[PDB]
Formats: sequence, C-alpha cells, structure tokens
Amino acid sequence: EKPAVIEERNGEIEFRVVNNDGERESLIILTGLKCIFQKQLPKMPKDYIARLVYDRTHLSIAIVKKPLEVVGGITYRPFKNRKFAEIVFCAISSDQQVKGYGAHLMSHLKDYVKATTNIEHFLTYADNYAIGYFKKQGFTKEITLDKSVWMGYIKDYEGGTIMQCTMIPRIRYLEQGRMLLKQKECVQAKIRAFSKSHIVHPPPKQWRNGNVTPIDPLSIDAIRESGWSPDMDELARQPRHGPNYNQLLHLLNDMQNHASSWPFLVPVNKDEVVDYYDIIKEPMDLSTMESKLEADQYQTPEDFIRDAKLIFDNCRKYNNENTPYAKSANKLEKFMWQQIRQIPEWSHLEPS
Amino acid sequence: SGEGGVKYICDVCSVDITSTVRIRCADPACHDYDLCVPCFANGSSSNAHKPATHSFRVIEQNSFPIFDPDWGADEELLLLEGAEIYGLGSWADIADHIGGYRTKDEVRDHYLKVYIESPNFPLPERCSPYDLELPNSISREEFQARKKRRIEERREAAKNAPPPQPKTKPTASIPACHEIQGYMPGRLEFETEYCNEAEEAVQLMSFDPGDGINPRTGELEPEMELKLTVMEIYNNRLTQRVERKKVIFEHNLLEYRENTKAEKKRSREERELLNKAKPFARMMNRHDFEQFCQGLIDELNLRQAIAQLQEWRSMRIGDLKSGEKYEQEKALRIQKSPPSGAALLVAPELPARYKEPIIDANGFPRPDANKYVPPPVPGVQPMNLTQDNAPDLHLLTPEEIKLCETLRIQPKPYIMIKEQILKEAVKGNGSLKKKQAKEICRLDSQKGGRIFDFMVNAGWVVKA
Amino acid sequence: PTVYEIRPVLPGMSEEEIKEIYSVASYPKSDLAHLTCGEPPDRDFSNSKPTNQINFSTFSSYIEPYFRPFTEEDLAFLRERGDRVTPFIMPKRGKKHYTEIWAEEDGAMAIDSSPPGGRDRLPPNQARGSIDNMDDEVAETDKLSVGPLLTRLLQAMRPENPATFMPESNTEAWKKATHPKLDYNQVDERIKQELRHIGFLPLPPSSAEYDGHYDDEVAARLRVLQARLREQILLNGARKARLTELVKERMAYQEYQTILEDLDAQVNAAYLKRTRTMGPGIGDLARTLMDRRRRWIEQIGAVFDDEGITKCPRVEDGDTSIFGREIMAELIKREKEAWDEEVEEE
Amino acid sequence: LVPPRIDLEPIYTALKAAIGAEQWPVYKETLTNFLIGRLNQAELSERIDPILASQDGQKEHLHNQLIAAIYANVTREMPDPGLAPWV
Repeated sequence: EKPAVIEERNGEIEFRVVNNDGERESLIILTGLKCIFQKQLPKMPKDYIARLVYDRTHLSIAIVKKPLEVVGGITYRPFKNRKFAEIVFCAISSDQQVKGYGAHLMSHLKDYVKATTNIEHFLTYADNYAIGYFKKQGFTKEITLDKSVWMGYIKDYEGGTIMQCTMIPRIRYLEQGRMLLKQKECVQAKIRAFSKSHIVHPPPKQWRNGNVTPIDPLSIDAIRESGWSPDMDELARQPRHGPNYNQLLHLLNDMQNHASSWPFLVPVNKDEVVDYYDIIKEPMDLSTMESKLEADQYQTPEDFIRDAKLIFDNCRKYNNENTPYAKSANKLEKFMWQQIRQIPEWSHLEPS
Repeated sequence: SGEGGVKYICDVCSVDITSTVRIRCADPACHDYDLCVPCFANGSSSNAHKPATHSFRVIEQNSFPIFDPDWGADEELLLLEGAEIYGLGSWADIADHIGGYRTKDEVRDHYLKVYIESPNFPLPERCSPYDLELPNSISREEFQARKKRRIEERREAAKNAPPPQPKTKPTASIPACHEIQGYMPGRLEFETEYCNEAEEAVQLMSFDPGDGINPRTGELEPEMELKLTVMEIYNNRLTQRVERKKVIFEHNLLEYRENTKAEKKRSREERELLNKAKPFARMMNRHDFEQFCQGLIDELNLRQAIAQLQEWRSMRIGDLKSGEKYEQEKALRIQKSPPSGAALLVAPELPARYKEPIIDANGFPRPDANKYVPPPVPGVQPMNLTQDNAPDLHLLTPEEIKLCETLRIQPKPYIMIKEQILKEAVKGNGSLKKKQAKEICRLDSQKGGRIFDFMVNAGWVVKA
Repeated sequence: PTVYEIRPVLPGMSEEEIKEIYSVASYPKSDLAHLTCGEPPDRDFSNSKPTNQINFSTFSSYIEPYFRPFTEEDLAFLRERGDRVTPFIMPKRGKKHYTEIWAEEDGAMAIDSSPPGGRDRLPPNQARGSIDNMDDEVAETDKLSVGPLLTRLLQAMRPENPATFMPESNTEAWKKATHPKLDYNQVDERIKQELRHIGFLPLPPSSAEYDGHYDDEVAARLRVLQARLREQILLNGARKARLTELVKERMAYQEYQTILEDLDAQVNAAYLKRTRTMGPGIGDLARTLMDRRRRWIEQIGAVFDDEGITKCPRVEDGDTSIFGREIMAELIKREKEAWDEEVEEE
Repeated sequence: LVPPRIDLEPIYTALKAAIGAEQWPVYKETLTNFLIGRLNQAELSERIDPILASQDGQKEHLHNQLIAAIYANVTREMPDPGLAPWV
C-alpha cells in the first residue's frame, strides 16, 4: 500500500465529486481546481479554463485535505448515449506530486464512472509530458473506436496527442493490487505444484568417475521430462524487437518530448497543401519512420540516420530557409546530433 | 532501463539464462552460481564449482499448458508481471513483453476469457491444483514442436509481410461541421456566445485555503460573501445564454439557405409585414407563429383580391375569363404607353380552403385556421352553350341545362315553352294528353315528347 | 476477504450505502441535466463538412431582429385593425365599356360594336314576342322573352323526382270559368302585387334593380370573398389582443431587468479593484452595494415570480398553444362587439 | 267575368309548418333575395337545397304547389290591398 492508501484510510485526505450547482463548498472546490489547472497549463488562455471548469455539463473529482485544501483532480464530460467520456483536464500540485496520488485518483475516477453509469471508452488529448503516466494507467495511443462515434463531439486541442482506454468490465480498480496478487499467488502455486527444480539430483553419472565430457540434455531423465529442445533453447535468446529497441525508444521519447520537434509530429495534409507531395517524392514524418521501425524495415542504424536527414531535407525543400520551418529543422538536426554524440557508438557516423 | 525486472547472467559463459533451462549448483560453497545447460553439458567450471562430487538442481522453464492450451506457464506469468508493471489494461507493452507475436487483440481476449470473463472467479481454474488432466493430455514435445512451427511461420510472414501504411494526419473532430462559422452541433454550443466576456470577472478569482465560516461570528466573513455574490451574476449570465439558445433551436433559425430563399420568393408588402411581425416569435411556439403569419398574409391577399374585383365590376366586365383577358390587354397597353395569391383568389375555380367558414356558427374558430337522362333524339347534334351566346344561362337549373343542350334550344324559348305548358296544365287541373303537349310545343314531335316526359318526371304536370 | 466486484445501484437507497458503492465519499445531489438544451441527436457527423461557411457576423445580424427589446413603437403595430368600410361595398354594372373609355384618348371611337341583340345595353330584361312567332328556326335565336320577374319566379321552382293540383279546380263550375288576356308588362305587375300580399316582398312606401346585373358571375365571387374577409378580421383582432396582453408583462420585466443589471455591473466592478490593487477591510461601498442588490431582488422580484416571463412555450410539451379556443371565443366576441360599436359610431 | 281568386292560406300554412320556424327565416330571406334579382341559380340551390331535403318528399312538393298557386292566381281577382291578416 502506497502512502496515499494509508492517508485515505486514516482520514488525512478525502475525495469529493462536485459540479457547479451553486452551493458554497462546490464553488470553493471548483475554484481550487481552476487555479491548479491554470498553474499547470500556462499556455492555454485563462478564460478558456475558467469557462470549462465552471460549466454545468462537466463533472469533477477532487482530492480534498482536512482543512478544505484541494491537491488535485480531474474533469470530464460524459456522453451517456454514445458510451464514452471525454477527459478535458488533469493535474496534481507540484509540491505534493511526490506522494504518488495520480494512480489512486485515476483508479477512483474509473471506479466511480463504472459504478455510476454505463460508459466504456475514455478519449483524451494527452499532454506532451503526461504520456508516460497515461500509458502506465492503461491508455494506449492506438484508437479502436469508429470515426462516427467521436467526430463532431470531442474538441481538438493543438499540441495534444489523442489516446483511448477501454475499461475492463466488472472489476474493481481500487482493489486491483490484492486481487492481482492473489491471482499471481494461485498461478505460482500451480507452477510450483509441478516444477521439479526442488529435487537435488546427484551429479551426472558420466561425471561420477571424475571425467567431464559433453552430455546431451535430452539424455537426462529430468531434462527429458522437462521438454528441453535445442531449437527452443536457441530461440528463447532472441528478443522480439530489435536489439537496439530500448536505446532507440529512449531516443524517440527524448525527441518527441523535445519542443523543437513539434512540426514533424504529424504528417502534412494533402487537402491543405497540394504541392507538398508533388515536390517531395519521399515525404517522411516521425510516424512513418516509427511504423517502419515497428516493421523492422530498417536493417541498420544508417537507415534511421538517413531517414532523419531526409526528413530535415524535405522540411528545408518545401519551406524556405528564411522561413522558421527550415531554421527549426536545422535546430532539430543540431539536437539529434547532440543526442547521437552523447552515444559513443553513433558518434562516428557524422559526415565532415 | 524502465523495466523493473532482473536480468540473470551465467557465471561462466556470461550468457543470459533467465528464459532457458539451466542448472544451478546446490553446494553451499557456491552461492547464486547458475550454469547454463551448455555450460553444465560441456562442463565448464569456474570459481568453487566442482562438477565431480557436488549435487545440482535443474531449473525448468515450465513449458506446458495449464490454463489455455495455446499458452504456457511462462507466458501467463509474463502477462501477470506486465499487468503489475505495465498496469492492467495497457495491452501493447504487456503483449510485447510476453512474446510469441501475440498481437494485443489475442492477449486481450486471452486475459479476458481466462480471468475476467470466464466460468470462474478470482480463484483460477476449475477447482484446485489436484486436477492435472491438461498437462498429461499433450506431451511437452508436441507442444514445443507446435510452438516452434508457429513462431517460425509468424517470423517468415513478418519478414514477407507488407510494410505498414504510414499514419495519416489524425482525424481532428473539427466540431465546426455545421454550415455556420462557429457552431458545434455535436455539443449544441457556439464558439462566441451572448456574453463571452462574462468570465473576465471570475478568471482570476482565488479563495483563501480552509476558510468559509468566521471562527467567531458563525456568519460568512465579508470578503467571502463579496466573493460569493460575484458568482451569482455569472450563473445568471449562463442561464440567459441557455434561454437564448433554447429560443434559437425552435423556429429553425439555423437554416440560412431555406429561410433566405423563402423570403426572396415573397413580394414586397408581404416581406414588410413579416419583418414587422418578426419580434413576437419569442412568446409562441412554431405552429402558433406560422398560423399568425399565415393569417396576416391571407388577410392582405383577400383585401387585394376584393379591390381587384371591385375595380373590374365598374368597367362592365361580366365574367372572370373576360376579366383576365382585360387585365392582359391593359398590361399590354400600359407597356404601349408563378401567379400570386391575389391572382389565385380570382381564378375561375376557387381554392378548396375558401369554401367553408373559418370560425363556425357558435363562435369557435376551426382547428385548421391557417338524374333523368333523356335519350339523344335521332338526328340531334348538341350545341355548346356559352355565356356570350346564352343571356339567361345563369338561372337554369343543372338538371335542365343538359336537356337544353341535348335538344338544341336556347334558354329564353325554353322558359317561354315552360310557361305556356304550365298555364295550359294548370287551367285544367294539371292533367293533359300527350297530343296536347305535342301541339302546345309547336315543334318537332320528338322535342315536344322529350320535354313533356322531362316535365312529368319532374312533377310539375301529370299525364292524363 | 473483501468484495472483488462493483455492486449495482438500486432506487431509493441510503446515502451511506451509496457512498459504499461509489467509494468516493461524496457525489452531487442534482444532476443538473434538466438545464441541457437537449440530448445530442445521436447522428453520424463523419460526413464531409461543407467547404463554404457563412461569416458569423452575417448570422448574428440575421438573428438580431428576433431578440430586440419591446418598445411602444411595436406596441402600435398590434392594436391597429385597419380599414373596415371600403372592402364591403357592392358596386353596380358600369355604363361605359372598358374599350370605349380606353378609346377616350384619341380618335378610336369611329367603330361601333354595339351587339345587334344587345340594343340599349340590355339584351335581357326586355320581354319581346309571343308564342305566335315561335318557330324551329327562331328557337335557336333569343328573339323571344317573358320579362325578368316572371323568369325569376318560374325558375324559383325546383325539380324533384302532381304539383299543379289546386284545391277547388276539379269542379265543372271552375271548368266553365273564363279568363282575360293580359301581357307581360301586366303579368309582372300582378305577380309583384301577389308577392306583396303574401309577404315575400316589401310593403310599398307609406304615403327591382334588374338593370344592375347584381347576380353576375363576378358578384358571387365578390360576395364570397367579402364573407371570407369579414371572417378573418375578427380572428386577427383576437390574436393581436392576446399578444397585447402578454407584451405588457414582458415590458415590465424588461424595465426591472434593466435596473438589476446596472447594480450587478457595479457590484462586479467594485470588487475587481480589490484584486487589482491586491488591497485590508472591505470598503463601505462594497459593503452597502450588496445589501441594496439583495433588497431590490428579494422585494421587487417577487412580483415577477411567475415562471413564464422568461420561457418560450415548446411544441413537444403538448397543447401549449397560447391560442386556446376557450379564450379565443371570448376574444372574438369582444372584438365583434367593438366592431359593432365602431360601426354604430361611424 | 273574371273568376274568383284561389284560397292561399292552407298552401302557405302547410309550408310554414313543414319548413320549421327555426330555419324558416333563412329560406324566406334567400327566396326574396333571389326574386329581387340578387342571386344566381347556383347560390339559391346551394342555400335552399338542405332546407327542402326530405325522404317523404313533402317539402319540395309544397314549394312547387305554392309557386304554382302564385302563378295561377294571375288570372283572377285582385286581392284586398295590404299584408294578409292571416300571416
């Protein structure tokens, strides 16, 4: 149990669900949430946040201290007839963030919505630095909902990244820990009921005389009953992704987090501009290269380096050097060269 | 590495042995000394390991079905461990961690069927560990061969699989799909509202932490009440916005094209009248406003038509057809020097909806406010009767005009014959002989016969 | 030990068990959903949106006329009933044909097209000839008549499917009777006297407009339309009277709101300065404006407590028409009374 | 030489009884208006046919009888001037 759980049990904190009815406590809680959200999202205008939080159709789940002090909360607008809800804000005060209230708050919100209505899917426009939190809380960047369900209903947010989470029916997320632990305990007990690793077999009969020679694993009765095969033994050492998947994932997360790679986040639309495809015969963006990497089409790091260089070249080709597009492209080039230089392996691939 | 797992490396060959069958030395002299099967097969020893007189344990990978025939113990354990780490629901990462090229859909369905949606509860499987039917049903070798074949086939397919299509630009909702700059039909909200500057007074409001009630008086402290009083006005502004929207939705004021076209089609005076009557829509529903406007238009059209007919009657025009002809000729003359309601009311055939009182006799307005055939005599060719030819046509009954046409006789001679026959019959109690009527008519025998039969059938005379 | 699933909710359950279900230890009481303008129509908006929107300025200017405040200028549109004398006149057939008056601008009268049978402009209404001249050849020509009054009397009969059986005529004594020989100009006078005796015609002045063509085909249409117009004017008057009844209370509410809003603005702007300067005690002005606002609201606004002063009746609710027959009947009766009084004055 | 008039009291009393004093004023007004020459056959029929409708057919017969009496009296004595007392 994390500190949040014990604080809740002992009454240190407490959750409240409040809407703009017009009472006294509701207004205080809503104003506190408004202040926190304004603090955490300085880019968006304050009037927009004030209008959204104080609306009569949105809800709000907040965590309130004993002397009526609000630490954090979430806002959402449920579309009851469409079987999905939109999350419009989320934040926790920086000073109190270290405690780890985010998981507990998300679990409470999911449980409340599950036990009060019949919604299934959550759609949100995640921030550029909350993607890790959202991913750890079950969300995914891939959308499995039809275009008709959520088009014209939710609102776009420039600089966001849409995500979707499908709740698992008839589970209690608050008690996820104990339930999952008991399931794991039963699985482990079942495995132990058959595992033969507890038997201390004597040394190999071939080695009993003091001579050590190669022995076929299948010859030994225990190993033979274990089903060991050379094919599986050699196969189990091959990771699913590429051996450099982790390092390239670090680099990709670093570049996506970087505010200098915003223009390349999504591809250019054919409707908005017509000459973009006519001028560039190899239009490349971060999404396309990421998908191709997922396909393992990039056999060598030279492929990724060339893809980045060609992205920069296309950006400079379609947009003039004087315009900020090409300057930002060159700055992002200086940035990925910085990151590569931080990697000794790829430092030698920079041309003169 | 973000993964919280532990990587196990052999103490001789320095090769990962976490996901493979290995052998560990059980001698106390060796602590956490793991030997890979090749190491314990080739017998490469290091440190204090003695492969000659020290017992060893065999670490099995636990490769056999337990819950699902297509899934083994290792895959289920990885599933649950990822749920612990990646969280229960983030299916992509957990599926990748498990391995076996099980797409997120297959992993999701497997977990659902085995743990969430099953004939089972958080105590897994049927009853207890004592049930060992599935493990003995299929030998380990067969399952391993099937797994190897499936993995090889999937790897070959992926190598030969087509490249993924590049992601298109994300499908932005763009709620402005309505035919109006700044309207969101899916949310029923405008982008620029009635008093969009109403937030300018409450977008900087902050509240003292933990306050709300005076520690001494028990009443809200002055600053608190002043702050509260400036939220009531904001709520009232929101309510006014809502009422304005509610009025807008009714009457279909969101159809610019239809309303503009209908307004264009109308004439000048009707347009002025509608523009004058526009403001009162707020107090009525759709049907009431439609009835109001239609009544005004009907009154105007009736006035125009009555004036037109009064103008006609003074020029000696004695029929609607000639009236229209004269109007056309007057248009042509004034040039020398679809039809409107006023042009429909004066048509030779009146509209159906003008043949019954609008408000009935007892003062309650209506809810919807706004024959003897004479045979054709031989050698008789009927002649059409025209208002210009027949002077007194407008008096003959419908049952007699057909006879007049069929008999080739003008109205006034027919009336004179009727009068003479009536006098002759009445003089003698009303009974007369057929030759009597034949002589009285003073025409061909068939004509007099037919007129006499018509009269006797009518009942104004009796045959002797 | 603990329950692993979510218990479903049930109606009319205790608050503590509600919080047990929810686990959030609170919840809103009023869902506030009744203030929704209406549930989204639940459609498929994925259809390609139009590429030509109309500037919001044009739409705002288009809907502005529907929401302007009521004024005495538009309180006179209604309360006006129009003209009610000229439409109800019945002119007689004119003398000069339209062609002649048209020709009365140049030398176009040289041609006379007087109908040969329409001499004296009255082809009808002139008895001529007798049964002696009746002939098959002449039967096709309207050279013989019987006079207007006799024609009207004879055509007054109706054909059914004898009617000349007189009470005492069956006697041979009546059979022996003789008669004189009158003429149409005398028969018409005799019939006039007879109908005078019966009572179907007015008694003569204390001591017949057949040339006006008052039954013409145009006259029937004119009478029909005059009836329709007199029918419609009363209904219009009733509707306008009801609208007058509502507009006055609406105006009173306008006059109250226009003074409430000024106090709202003053109390709102007397606090922004506190945030601006960031201060200290609440000012005397800010203390005494709140009491004034609350006094005004709580006392005066009680008069307007009726819910209909700010709402627009909806069709979906049912018979929400403000033109119910039970009141339209009385409004129409009062309007008819006023019309009769005006006619008597006029 | 001129024969006597024909009694008319019964022929009119029967008509008044048959029509019914309820709808009688409309019938009288329409008939007098048509006689004066302010209607056409269409309007007169439209206005009077409902009043004279019957299954036994003793209303149209009385109407025709009254008209025939009025016409046939033409060749008899001139009555005493003034509205008849029996009205």
